Amino acid sequence: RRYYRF
Repeated sequence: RRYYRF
């Protein structure tokens, strides 16, 4: 989402 791969 708003991090790593999300």
